[PDB]
Amino acid sequence: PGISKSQLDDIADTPALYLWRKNAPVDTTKTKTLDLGTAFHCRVLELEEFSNRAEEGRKIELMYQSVMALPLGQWLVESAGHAESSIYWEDPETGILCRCRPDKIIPEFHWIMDVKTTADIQRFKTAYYDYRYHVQDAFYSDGYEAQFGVQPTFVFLVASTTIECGRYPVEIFMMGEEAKLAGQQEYHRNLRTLSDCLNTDEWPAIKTLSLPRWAKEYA
Amino acid sequence: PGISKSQLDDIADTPALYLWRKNAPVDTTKTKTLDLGTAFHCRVLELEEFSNRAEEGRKIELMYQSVMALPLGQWLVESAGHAESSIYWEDPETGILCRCRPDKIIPEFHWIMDVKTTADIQRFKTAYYDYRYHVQDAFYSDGYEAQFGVQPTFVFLVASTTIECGRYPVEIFMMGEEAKLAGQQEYHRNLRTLSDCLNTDEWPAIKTLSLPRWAKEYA
Amino acid sequence: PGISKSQLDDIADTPALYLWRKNAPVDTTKTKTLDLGTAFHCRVLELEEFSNRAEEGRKIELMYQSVMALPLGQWLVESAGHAESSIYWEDPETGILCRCRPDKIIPEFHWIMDVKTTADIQRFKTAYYDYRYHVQDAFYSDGYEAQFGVQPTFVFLVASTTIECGRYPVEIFMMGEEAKLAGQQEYHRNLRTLSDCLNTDEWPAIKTLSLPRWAKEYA
Amino acid sequence: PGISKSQLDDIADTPALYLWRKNAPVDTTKTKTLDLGTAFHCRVLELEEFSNRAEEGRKIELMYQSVMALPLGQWLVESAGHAESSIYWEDPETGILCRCRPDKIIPEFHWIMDVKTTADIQRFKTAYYDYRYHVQDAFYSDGYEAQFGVQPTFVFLVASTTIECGRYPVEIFMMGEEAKLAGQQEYHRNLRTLSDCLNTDEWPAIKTLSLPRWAKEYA
Repeated sequence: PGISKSQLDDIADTPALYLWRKNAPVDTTKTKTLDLGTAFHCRVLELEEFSNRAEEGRKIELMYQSVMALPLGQWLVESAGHAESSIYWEDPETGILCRCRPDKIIPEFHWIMDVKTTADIQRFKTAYYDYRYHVQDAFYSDGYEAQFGVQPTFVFLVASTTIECGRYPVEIFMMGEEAKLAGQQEYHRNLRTLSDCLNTDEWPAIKTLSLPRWAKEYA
Repeated sequence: PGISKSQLDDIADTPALYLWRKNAPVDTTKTKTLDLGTAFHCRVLELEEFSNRAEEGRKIELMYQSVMALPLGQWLVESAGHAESSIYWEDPETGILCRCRPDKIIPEFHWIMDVKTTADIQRFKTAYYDYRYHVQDAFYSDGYEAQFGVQPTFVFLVASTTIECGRYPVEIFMMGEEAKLAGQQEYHRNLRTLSDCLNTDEWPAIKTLSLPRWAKEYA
Repeated sequence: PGISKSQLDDIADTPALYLWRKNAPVDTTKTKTLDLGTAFHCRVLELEEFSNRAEEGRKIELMYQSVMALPLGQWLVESAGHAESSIYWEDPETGILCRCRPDKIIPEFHWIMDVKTTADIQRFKTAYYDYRYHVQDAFYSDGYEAQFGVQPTFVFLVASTTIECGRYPVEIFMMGEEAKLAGQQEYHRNLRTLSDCLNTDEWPAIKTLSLPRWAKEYA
Repeated sequence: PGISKSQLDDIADTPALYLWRKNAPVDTTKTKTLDLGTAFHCRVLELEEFSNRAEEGRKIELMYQSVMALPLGQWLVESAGHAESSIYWEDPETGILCRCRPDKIIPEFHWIMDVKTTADIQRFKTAYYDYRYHVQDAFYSDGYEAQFGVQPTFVFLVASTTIECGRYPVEIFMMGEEAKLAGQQEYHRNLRTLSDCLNTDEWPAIKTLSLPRWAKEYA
């Protein structure tokens, strides 16, 4: 297949951990049903397919009814567009094949939405960064434009699985220019580093450590 | 009805979340009795009505007996005044109708008290800010004066639902000039932003994000 | 009785909370046996009386055997001295009567020890400050000298009720000159404020609040 | 025996706690089986001896299979070398006898690996410092060179006992020049302080405290 964002996340850590992923055995024993977001993700998107695949099945129906509340979100879930459609493109600079498959893509006005669920909508507002959700904006937006004509509107639709004051809050987030850019420079920086490993068949694994700030080694 | 503080809190977040509130269905299933503060709130204020509406009913009686201890608080609960009385007024600048209903209002000396309960009286001293309790001072004080003659004394009566060293501590807090002001500028700023949405029927929902401080994107 | 350190801790917070203490009813229902330190405190000090007043009674014996390990501590528990002996004195400046009763006082070399127990010996090293244990040094040391001739050696004997790597660590701490002083200025500052309330029969209860650092009200 | 790193860690805290260790009775009652790392540590190293000494015995097999994934790690576990081999040497400066026994030592290319397990591979990246794992690099590397010819490559092999996204991540860490050095200066500084106690038979136990940063005693 191609290089997804989930991949550039591995090279980001350490080039080696990239091919590690594609080997380390998993413990096939999904015991928690915690992927309620995976469920929500399907409810919101594939509405029929949803009925397929506890006393929690009520939350999912309540949450979904919550995003239908705020207009901008209701518009997103509705409108006219495609869902899991994949997108492929060669990165101009590295010539590498990239792949990203936007949760929902509204053709008419070039809008890309991405469903995500959390426990703290407030925490999100700063957490996203460590999930590299800005690199996920830059990366889909770049692959999108570079295949459909122009940079789309990337909008994160976040929903909470932790009722607050009687309801389940929802929030539509968009990446700020300063960050959208940082993300674009990150994946390219990632792509280049991935390109070396290929041609020069070497994938460093050693993560070098450096004294922390509180290090008494300098007050 | 009018625009409460609880409303300007929504526009504060995002103009959209304001009309969201007035639509998102709640999960009518109050299972926790955790609103002991809601109870306390009634014990302290509506003394008779309280007997109406577990092995916890003892705490509520103990707490209430704790605020009767420190003089200033005992004075507050006693004295002569009205309780849930609503207050209405048009904001001079926006002409919008505002509403706020002070927990207890002592006419004689223009004192407004507001019962609140927490787990850390120490945490409160800095937490209040994220609950926008300063905007709740400015907003009641402004609506009060602007309807009774002069700015009252706003005093938060906080009580803990987490015994410490044998008792349940209570604390009367008042907003400091620097903060009381910040709160007054916030709600006005909120009101104005609310006034746009009305006349210009548009309510932005997209919350734009910005790189966090620790962002390696600049060391 | 007199004014203990535990009292100046109340006036420190708010003059009112001082006379609050002496009124707020307690919930006489000691259900936890958690005061294992209260126990330890007796084991280490009143060795016989200890046998008086679960599967935990083994820890207390193990801990006590741990402080007997490091020499300085074993010396402390042994040596020749008095225990709960109270000490009384008028504060030269305020003329107020002060009282403090050192856990163990070794006459021969003027050593005052104070048994204390915690969960993190590492946390202590910075936590003490919020317990005002430095004001407890200054206050006992001052009352001591001012009654026995000279400033003693104040040493905190801390023990953990949370085994680590197979044992229960113990640590003898002493207050650093910079802090010992800060503590001495605090209690005096406390004493003076206590002296006003007496002569001017007024005890403010209102704790004025001030915007926190992260207050967006200034970036 | 000699002075291990685990010892210089005690003198580091307080010279006394060093001889404390060698006296404080332990509570021989290993009830938790939590030393799964101790197990892992044996699985990875002593492969046969492992079969000797629950529904968790599957994780250990899964983890071990995870480090075999990333090449650099698989190389480490394989290759040709000795395991628990001890190493002894006199510290040139203090003349003291030092001892350190590297988990795995690959002779051919002078590589020293050290198996360690954690809950947060991300936390490690900054936590190590408080475990003094940099002093454990400097100390083994110094004893190694100073006995085999040259400074080896010290590599920490960390593994998580907390599945993430379906697998158990592994990470090979190496100490950065800045830190490797800080560690070397620490143990020497430790050794010297240990040398005093010996010749001058005195072992201070009192840990002097100093006001914390947030100390209102200076804003």
